[PDB]
Amino acid sequence: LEEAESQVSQLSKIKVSLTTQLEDTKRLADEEARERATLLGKFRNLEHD
Amino acid sequence: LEEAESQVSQLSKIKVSLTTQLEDTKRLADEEARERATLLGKFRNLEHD
Repeated sequence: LEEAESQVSQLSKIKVSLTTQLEDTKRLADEEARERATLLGKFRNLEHD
Repeated sequence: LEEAESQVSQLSKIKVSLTTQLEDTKRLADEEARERATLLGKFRNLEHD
């Protein structure tokens, strides 16, 4: 029971460390998806005229 | 200890889940950024003529 909570107490950082690391890369993918619509939007008209 | 062996398996499948997810979304973050450079590539190409 002591070795289990010592297995918990180091894992408890790992859960917190990854849920921040995910959203940092996720907001990178979120802002980039907000970017590529405008730039390709600036492409599809500019190839036309 | 029954709380432990329930929970020490519970978050353990969360980690082996999310260590794949940090591989996938970052690979998108390796992709959609370098696709943006190519879309920036033809755009700065198509201004030149």
